[PDB]
Amino acid sequence: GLSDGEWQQVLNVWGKVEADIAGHGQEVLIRLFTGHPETLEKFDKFKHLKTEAEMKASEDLKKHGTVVLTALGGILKKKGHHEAELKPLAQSHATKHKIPIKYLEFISDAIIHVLHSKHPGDFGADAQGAMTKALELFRNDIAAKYKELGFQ
Ligand code: HEM
Repeated sequence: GLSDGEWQQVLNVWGKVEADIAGHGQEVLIRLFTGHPETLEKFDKFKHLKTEAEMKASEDLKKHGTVVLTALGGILKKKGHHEAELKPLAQSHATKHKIPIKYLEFISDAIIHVLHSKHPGDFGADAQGAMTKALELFRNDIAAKYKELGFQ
């Protein structure tokens, strides 16, 4: 649960992402894969990437970063009223992709890391607080659907 002022911070931060969605999405995925190599094994279409240079050169990885961040941005713009947008993603990630909730924690922290890396000194303490709370709400509502499905 976020206040109006917190949602305003989230959507202000998101404007930074929307100016270069593919570059942000690329770096989020590279941070996830290099920090947590077990996550790469969930992607049949990326498991061939062995080095970070290959990851950086991959146009399909940048494409997938755009897909991921476009979906997240659509959810965030709902300011918590995201049941319809979140349900299919929870269902596909539990039943088809088999993504443990831990990996959604990993990607949440990776988003925070990338924002500081690309906007150093321009991602203030209030903005980090609000973004973190928004990613926690997203993860928590996915977790409720995972529990319904019995997925661990
Ligand atoms: C911010 C969180 C994330 C968002 C918004 C997101 C969004 C999406 C979207 C929109 C798709 C395509 C449609 C679908 O299959 O439902 C997708 C596919 C996928 N997601 Fe996620 N995702 C997230 C986190 C992750 C994480 C943490 C993992 C794994 C570590 C992951 C693994 C996958 C895989 C395996 C696919 C299928 C890729 C394919 O082969 O083309 N997702 N995701």
